[PDB]
Amino acid sequence: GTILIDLSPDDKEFQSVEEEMQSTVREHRDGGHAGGIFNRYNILKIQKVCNKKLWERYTHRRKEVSEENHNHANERMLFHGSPFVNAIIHKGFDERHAYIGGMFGAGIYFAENSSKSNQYVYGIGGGTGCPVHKDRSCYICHRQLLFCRVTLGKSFLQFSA
Amino acid sequence: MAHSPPGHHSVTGRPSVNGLALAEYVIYRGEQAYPEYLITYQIMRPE
Ligand SMILES: O=c1[nH]c(-c2ccc3n[nH]cc3c2)nc2ccccc12
Ligand SMILES: [Zn+2]
Repeated sequence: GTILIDLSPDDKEFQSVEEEMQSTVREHRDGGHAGGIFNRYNILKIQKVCNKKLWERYTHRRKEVSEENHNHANERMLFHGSPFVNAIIHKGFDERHAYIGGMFGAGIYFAENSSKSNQYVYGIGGGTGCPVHKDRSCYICHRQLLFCRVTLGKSFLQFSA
Repeated sequence: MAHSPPGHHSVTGRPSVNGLALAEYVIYRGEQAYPEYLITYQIMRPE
């Protein structure tokens, strides 16, 4: 059911998504070990992910959450990096996409910083880096991130390092 | 997957040491996210 629509770099939608990606790069405490050393990206393509069934699944749950939270979904746009981005775009998010060992328990993790999600593109801790060169700081190989619509509802605030 | 804390739909991990970090978030139901954009990119070597 999934189709991917290329956005033109001249489209305001491409531009606003690129700006979110670039502007939320930060330095990481690992000195770049997991995600590589960089201050910015070269954006090669942005595609809209269109799947009617997955969208209806999302909006159904959004309404449930909203009705439990004074008509407030608390919807955000957040990054997700994963080795399974191709499965996610076809089948949606589920338990197979959870970070079992994450700091806040076994769930599906999203970031405001695009560079945080970039650390997970090749697996936990960057895994072994890119398939071709085994380099977590590869400047050649093409990477993919998702920019996702996420319903937080009533969110439990955890202060942490 | 775990459950959310009772009475909550998600967890917000607020950064409390690194003053430059933004928040991270966890959901426990796959239906609470839709992957709207697929972005293909390279990281760029700093000059
Ligand atoms: O984008 C993220 N992906 C992941 C991620 C994605 C898929 C995984 N499979 N197994 C571990 C995973 C972690 N973790 C994060 C943690 C904090 C902030 C963002 C992310
Ligand atoms: Zn490579």
